Amino acid sequence: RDGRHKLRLTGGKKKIHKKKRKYELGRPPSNTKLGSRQVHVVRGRGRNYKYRAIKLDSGSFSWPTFGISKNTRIIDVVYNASNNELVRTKTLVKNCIVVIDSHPFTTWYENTFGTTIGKSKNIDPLLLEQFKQGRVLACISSRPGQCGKADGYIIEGDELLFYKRKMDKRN
Amino acid sequence: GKGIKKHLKRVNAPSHWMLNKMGGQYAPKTSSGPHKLLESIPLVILLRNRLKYALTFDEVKMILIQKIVKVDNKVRTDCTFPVGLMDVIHITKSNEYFRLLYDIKGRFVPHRITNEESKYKLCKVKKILLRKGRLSIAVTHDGRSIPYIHPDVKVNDTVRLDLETGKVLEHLKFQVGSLVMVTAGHSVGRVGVISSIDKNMGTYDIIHVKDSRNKVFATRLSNVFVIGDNTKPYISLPREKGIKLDIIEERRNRLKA
Amino acid sequence: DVQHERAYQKQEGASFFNSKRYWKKVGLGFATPKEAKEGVYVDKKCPFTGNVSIRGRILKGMVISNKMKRTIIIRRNYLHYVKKYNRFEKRHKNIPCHCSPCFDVKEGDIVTVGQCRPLSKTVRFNVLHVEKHQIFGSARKQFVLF
RNA sequence: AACCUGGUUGAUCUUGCCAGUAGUCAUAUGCUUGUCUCAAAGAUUAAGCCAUGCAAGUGAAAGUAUAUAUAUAUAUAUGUAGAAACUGCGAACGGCUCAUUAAAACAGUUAUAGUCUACUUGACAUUUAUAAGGAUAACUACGGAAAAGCUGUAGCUAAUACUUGCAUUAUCCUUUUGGAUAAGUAUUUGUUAGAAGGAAUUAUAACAAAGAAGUAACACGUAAAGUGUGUAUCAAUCGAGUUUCUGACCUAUCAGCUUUUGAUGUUAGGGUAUUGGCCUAACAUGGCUAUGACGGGUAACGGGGAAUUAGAGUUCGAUUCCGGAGAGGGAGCCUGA
RNA sequence: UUCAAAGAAUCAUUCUUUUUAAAAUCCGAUUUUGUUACUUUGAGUAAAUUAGAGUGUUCAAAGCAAACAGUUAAAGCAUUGUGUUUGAAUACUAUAGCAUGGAAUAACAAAAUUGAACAAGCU
RNA sequence: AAAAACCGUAAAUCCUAUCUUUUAAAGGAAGGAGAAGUCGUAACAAGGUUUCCGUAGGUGAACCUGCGGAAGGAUCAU
RNA sequence: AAUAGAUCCGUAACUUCGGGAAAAGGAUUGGCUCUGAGGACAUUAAUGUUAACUCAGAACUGAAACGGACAAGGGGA
Repeated sequence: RDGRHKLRLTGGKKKIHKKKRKYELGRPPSNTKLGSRQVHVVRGRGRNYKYRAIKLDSGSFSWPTFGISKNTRIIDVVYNASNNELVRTKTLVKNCIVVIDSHPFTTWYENTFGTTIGKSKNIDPLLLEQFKQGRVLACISSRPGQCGKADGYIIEGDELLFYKRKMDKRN
Repeated sequence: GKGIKKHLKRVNAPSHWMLNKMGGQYAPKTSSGPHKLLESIPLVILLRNRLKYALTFDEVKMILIQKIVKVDNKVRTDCTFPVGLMDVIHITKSNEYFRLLYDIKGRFVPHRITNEESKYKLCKVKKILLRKGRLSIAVTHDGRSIPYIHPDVKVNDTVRLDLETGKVLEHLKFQVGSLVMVTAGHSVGRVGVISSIDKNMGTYDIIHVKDSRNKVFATRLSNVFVIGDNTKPYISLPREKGIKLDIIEERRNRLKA
Repeated sequence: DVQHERAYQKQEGASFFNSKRYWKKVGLGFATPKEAKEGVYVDKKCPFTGNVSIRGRILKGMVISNKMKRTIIIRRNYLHYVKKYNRFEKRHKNIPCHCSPCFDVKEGDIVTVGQCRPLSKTVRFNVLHVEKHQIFGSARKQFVLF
C-alpha cells in the first residue's frame, strides 16, 4: 500500500513487479469522534499493540505556563489546521483545537495559590474571561488514533491570539 | 514467506571456518548468541575440525550431552554455539583449557591455557550506557553486559573480567603505547603497540600499529582489541606471538628443517 | 509577519515559559549561520533549527532552481570514465535539497548539502553552507568540476 | 604461437568481400565405441497440462494420562512406560523456476540521529497463599451424509490451555546507631535540567497527568544449593524493511514528457514498525529532458562468473553461491516474531 | 608566478642528505602555510571460479590434505604416562565511495573606472 | 453469531478508443532468377549525334530534345 | 421513435491547416444543511460598516430521482 505504483521523479511510470507485501500495510484511518470513551486494539508489526480510539470525551490537558496537567472533559472541537470538514464532523486529531472544561484548572489554582515551584507568575488577562465563562480553548497534542487517548494543552499568548483571530474584520 | 534464513551453504561459510568443498552441501549455522557468526566459530567445528575429538556431528552431540565442555566456566550444550574471539573453553574429562585466539594467518585456533590463566578472560568494551539511577553499564565484544564499571573505563577500553564472579578486576586503556591485536582486518591476528591513532570526523578512525620488528600496519578502529599495556600482554599468545611474517621469510624458514 | 499558514508555527523545542529561540550546531565543521541564530522564521526541516539531523554523506553542487518553497535543485557535474576508449565523458545528476530560509540562495552559487532523513518524495539532502558565485549563461548549461 | 591461404585478370598490383582455418563449461545430430576416474542432464519451445506415490514434523529428567501395560515391602507408597487428545515449537527454512522486471532489480558504497526483530546470549523487576476459579478435548453413548482432513446433541475431567490473586525498598538529621520522609516497566502528553556522539529534542534526571504488560498459584533433580518452562525492560545475536552515491543492452521512422485521476514542493493531519504524496485537506507551480526525458524492443532476472583472448577488445551468464521475483492468472485475508 | 646551490655511499659514473623568501608557534632556537582532477599508498575487500604457494590422488583431471620414528621401542615433556610436526597461504575483488604522500600536467578561486595591511586616537 | 449499510482494497465481465503483431484479397505495380523468345542499337573506338550531371518535356524500347554545368574528353598547347 | 439543456472529460479519417467538431463517445444534474473564493467604504502597520449573484467543494436526504413539466441535434461508413 506504500512506495510504488506511482510516477517516477521524471514523470514516467514504472512497470510493476513485486506485488504488495504485508509490511507495507496501511490500515484505514480512525475518524475519532467525541463521545463515550471507546478504543479498539490493533495488532501492529511484531505484536506491538496500538490503541485505535473511536470516541473520546476527556483527556489530560496541561497548563503549560504553570506546567501542570489535569484530567478534564472536552466539550466541542472548534478548529483544525487541516481540512475543516473534520471540525464540522467533530473529529479529534493530533493538533485540532477543542474546548475544555476549565473548572479543574480553576480549582487547582485556588487550592495551590489561593485568590480568585515557579510561583507568582501573574498569568495573563485574556485567559481570565475565558476561564470565567467556564470553558477554555486547548490544542490536542497526542495522536488519538495511535495512543488511544486525547491529551492536550491550553493555548495562551500569541498562539491563542492567532487562533482567536482565525476563528472569530471577521465573520 | 520471507522469514529468517536457517541454513548455511558450505561454500558460503566463513573462510576461517576452513571447511572442505566436497564435504557435504551445508555448513552448521551458528545459533544466535554472544558473538557474530562471521566473528566466531561453532563449537561443532571447534571440536570436530580443530580438536578432531569427534569426526561426525552426531559424535559432537554425544560429547555435548555430557556436561563436560564449559565455555567461560559454565556448561554449554548447544551444538552450534558461537564461541567467539577470546574465551576459555574447559573440557573436564581430559581437564584441558583452551583460550580461543586468532593466528597470524587469521583463523581461529584454541590455545592451551593453564588453570590460573583459565579463570582470567579479556573483554573489549563496545558501549557505555547509563540506565535508571545513573548506573552505568558496559556492553563488551563478548555480548556481555557489566553493570557498575569504574568511571575511568572508556568506550574502547578492555577489562579483565573474572570468570567466576563476573566482575572486572582492572582495565586497560587505548593509548599510543598500548598492546593491541587486530581482530578482523587485512592484518587480522597481528599484535602491536599502536603507533598512533587519527580521528576522522564522521568517518572510520584509523590506527597505525607498530610490530615487534618495527613494521607499521594500519587498520580500522572497529576491529582492534587492547590486550595489554606497553609492558607485556595480559594473555598468552599462540606460537607466532602475533608476528605476521612476510611471504618470503615464511617460506625461507619453513624450508629449513 | 511570520504566521502565514492556517496553523500556528511554533518551532517545537524552543521553550517558552521557564527556560533558565532554539538552534543547534549541526557539527561536521559547519558553522551555524547568524541568520539562523537570531532569526524569526520557524522551519521544522532546518538543520540548525528543526528536528532533522545531518548524517550520511556531504556533497557540493550548483543551484539550478530556487522556485520551490524552501527547496532548491542542485546539479552535480562529474566525469565518467569509459574504459573501452580510455577517456572520460561528461555526466550530470540533479538532486533536490531542502534550503532553510536562513540561506539566501541565488541561481548558480555552489552550495554544500548533507544527507538527512527523507523529507519528501525526493528530498534527502539539506543545505549546510552557501557560497555566492557569479554566473554567466544558464546554470544548467554551465559545468563545474565539483 | 601477436600467423594466414584459395577465389575478380590474358597476365599485374590494389580495394573488397566470399570461402577456407582453430576454439567454445555450446546445443543438436550422424557413424563408431574395449578400460577406469570424474559428472552436465525438460532452461531454450509450452511460468503448457497433469494420473499416481512421496516431499514437515516433533516427546529418552523436566506441560497435561484411571485408554492401558508393567515392577518393587505389604489393599496401600513408589515407579517404569504409554495409543489418542489438548498444549508448545516448527511448517515464513529448504527445494524448484526465470514469466515479470531497463535506474527497476542487482553490485560496490552509506544511513537508519527514521524502524521492527522469534529462537539463543548477558544483565535484571514496578501501583485461601500449608496455593484460587470454570471449561474443554480425548473418551462414553445416540446420529446424519454416496463421498470429504464433515461433523450434530448429552456427560464428565486435566493442564506451563484460559482466568483471578499474598511483603519491601530508597532518601534527610544529631554524626557504628536512633528517629524523620518518599514509592508504575515500557509507552503517550505538558514544563524543565542535561557520560557519549560529528552533530541531540541523546542517556539520564526533576515536576504534573495518564499507563499497557509483568515481577513464577508451573515441572524435573546438582554439590562427597541445580535445571527446565514462562515473564517486564535494556543490550547482544540471527535477520529484515526502508535509504545515500555511482554503475546497464538496442532504438529518435520515440522530442518533449509529468501535472483534473499526486505530478514537484510547503503546512497540518491520518496511516505505518519507522521516514516519506504513502494517503487526505489547503496552498504554490513546480519536477525531468539531445549529458536522450517520455516511449518502443529485448528470443533481458542482476551479480560472483564463462568462452575467446599478445595488448585492447567481442560475445555469453536460465543453470553450484548471493540478491530478486513467482507458485495456472489477478486480487483479498487469518494466524504468527 | 621558486629557480637552484652544497655534502656521504656501488662503478669512472650512478645514488642519499642539508638550506634558500615571507606571515603565526616556541628564549638565537624550537613549525603550518588554496580546491579538484590526476597519481601513490593503505583500510573493506564472501566463497566457489581465477592467478598462485605447499602437498607423488600410482600420473593427470583432482582434492585439501597430510608427513615423520616405531616386527612394536628410543627420544621429547610430567611430577610414572602422554605421539609429534604441521598446511589449508598470497594477489584480484569496480571506474564510484573512505583515508593518505604529492613538486609535474590540467582546470576553478581570488586579482582595480579599485582592493588592501599596519600603526595611533574614537566608539 | 447471522444479516445489513457505508468508506476502502478490489478480482472479473462488458462497451468504447488507441496501440502492437500476424494475416486474406479482385486489381495494380516492382525486383530477382531461368531459357537458343521478339524488336531495335543506347553505352564501350570521335561507338559512328563525345560521354556524363541537375532539371523539364516527349517517345514502343533502349532513348531524344531544351537550359545550365563537368571532363571522369576526343583539347594540359600562338 | 430515439438524446436533444448545461458542466466536466474525450474526440478519428481527411484537410485548402481555416476546419472536420456539438465528430464519435462517456459522466454528472433534485432538495436541504454547510464550507471556500471572487468587492466597496476610515481611523491612528492595525479595527469597523456594507452589496452582487456567480463559481467550487462536503455531508445528509428520497421507491436511484432530479435539463422531472416546458424547451430541446440522431449518429457513422
